[PDB]
Amino acid sequence: KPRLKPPFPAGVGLYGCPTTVTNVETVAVSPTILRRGPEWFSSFGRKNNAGTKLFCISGHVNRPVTVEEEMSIPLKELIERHAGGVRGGWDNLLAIIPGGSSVPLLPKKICDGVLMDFDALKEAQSGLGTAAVIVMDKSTDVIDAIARLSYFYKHESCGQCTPCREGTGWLYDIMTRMKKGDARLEEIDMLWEITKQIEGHTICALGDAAAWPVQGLIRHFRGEMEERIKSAGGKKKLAAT
Amino acid sequence: TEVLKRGFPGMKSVKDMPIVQDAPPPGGFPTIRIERRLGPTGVAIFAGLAAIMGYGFYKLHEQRQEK
Ligand code: SF4
Repeated sequence: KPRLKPPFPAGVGLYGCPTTVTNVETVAVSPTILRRGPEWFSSFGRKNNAGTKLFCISGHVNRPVTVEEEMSIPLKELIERHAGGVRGGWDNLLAIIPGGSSVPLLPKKICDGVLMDFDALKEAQSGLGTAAVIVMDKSTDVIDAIARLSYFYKHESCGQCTPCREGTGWLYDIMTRMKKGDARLEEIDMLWEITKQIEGHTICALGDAAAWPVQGLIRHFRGEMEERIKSAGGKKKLAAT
Repeated sequence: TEVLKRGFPGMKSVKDMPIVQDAPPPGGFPTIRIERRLGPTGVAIFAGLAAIMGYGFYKLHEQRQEK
């Protein structure tokens, strides 16, 4: 169950002693960077975004792979090469989450042209996250994917603080009703309002991690959700009359 | 909330909730009277009274002669 900042782990960490927590990848590259030089490390990437990165590519990819590549490489280059492209071709691509599961996803328009960078995906209202690639095609139910992500987050929330603990189930039920179309147009804005409610109001960032994917889902595919909502009337309102 | 009350299966939006109240019938109620809604000639009344009284006088004279 996480603590609150302030205080910091460096000020007070494990057993009240100074402590710095680091990622495996950041630690591992250090001797190579020390041995081969910060100048050599800075030779790659754009400004403030130097170096290489390990990339995990999954989804509907012809050649899923965990590969090392230079930063700032375009998604299209990073996927068509070293991963065999999209199953069914690039034109069959629907959406891609470029930074794992906590960052907003990007549609085909945004993805084609954008690079894998911290300061490039951020301005696209997304994030590099863990630089993990998930690829979805046109035969995929994007709503089901986001609902399953929300269910995962609901099961993964620790429940220490009120907003996340009580809103994960609410978000899951909202998404589940959206999946069957048993929802209304204004309830989409209601969902966005709830996401704004949770975001930045909890103890840790897990609330943001759960709120962000649905935010981007709505922002980039609100047409799909409304189409589903109306379409349920063709299979639910026929008995109401 | 109110969706569970006035909503119907397959309702697409909240604006579609029907409302059934005590309302005037189409066209409105018919018009009503508001203001106040309202004899014999005095000459005719006096003529009738005088005729009756004169008949009484003639009867009085006749009965007086008989008496
Ligand atoms: S946001 Fe969720 S997981 Fe994070 S501390 Fe609060 S309740 Fe726990």
